[PDB]
Amino acid sequence: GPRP
Amino acid sequence: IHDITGKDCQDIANKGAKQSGLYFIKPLKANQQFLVYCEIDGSGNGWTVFQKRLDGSVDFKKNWIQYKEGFGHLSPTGTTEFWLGNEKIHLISTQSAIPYALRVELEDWNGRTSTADYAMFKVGPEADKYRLTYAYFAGGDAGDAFDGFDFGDDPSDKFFTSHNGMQFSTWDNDNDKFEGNCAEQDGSGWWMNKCHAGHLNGVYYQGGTYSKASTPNGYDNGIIWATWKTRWYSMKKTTMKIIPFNRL
Ligand SMILES: [Ca+2]
Repeated sequence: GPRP
Repeated sequence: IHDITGKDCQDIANKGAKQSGLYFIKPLKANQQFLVYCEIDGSGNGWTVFQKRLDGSVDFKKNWIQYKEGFGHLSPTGTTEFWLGNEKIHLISTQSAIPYALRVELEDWNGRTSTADYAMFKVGPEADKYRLTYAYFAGGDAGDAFDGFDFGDDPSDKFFTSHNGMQFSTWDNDNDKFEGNCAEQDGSGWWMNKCHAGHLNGVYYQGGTYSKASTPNGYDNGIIWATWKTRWYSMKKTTMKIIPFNRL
């Protein structure tokens, strides 16, 4: 997944 | 171990090998021959398999040198988990400028298989951290997770979850596009960006479904392929395998  | 040899499993198939199993190959620049699993179909296609997941028997939280040299177990029956080794994958995929395709084959926990194919797949040398490149997504019902995915967390997600041109990362060798350490957090070796949309070296979750509460860090660290299933679904089996492009 992505990251903040 | 079978007797016919060659530069890859297609060369072996071309020489009249018909049975899937273990063979030695010796790509152009290899110091010595090494063992591979060849999947040989009824149409004379010989795939060289470089990654297999199917049961959680092997821990894929391995270090740079382990990912370089390969780990796990090869079996004549193709029923074991392994990573062939980045050096070997580099040597096969770059030899003689032969255009290889990568096929990713996924199996869910309901008996469904899907594929994603990548044209002109290459893994670069250790000097460039085994960078993954491909020319284009060539199709398949699994969808193009290497293009990155619109997760929704932010509009930069796709740019940040794409895999083309990414260097390889392990927990002890961070070459990702994140201020943190994707490989360490998600417990894998992989071509991490910030961090991934496809992640076949992730943690093996039994039954497929997992959730944030299952993870120590709160991130999706399973065996994911976001264009086919949610990031909270971990595949039952994966195969990464290569073949000269013309065999597609
Ligand atoms: Ca980093």
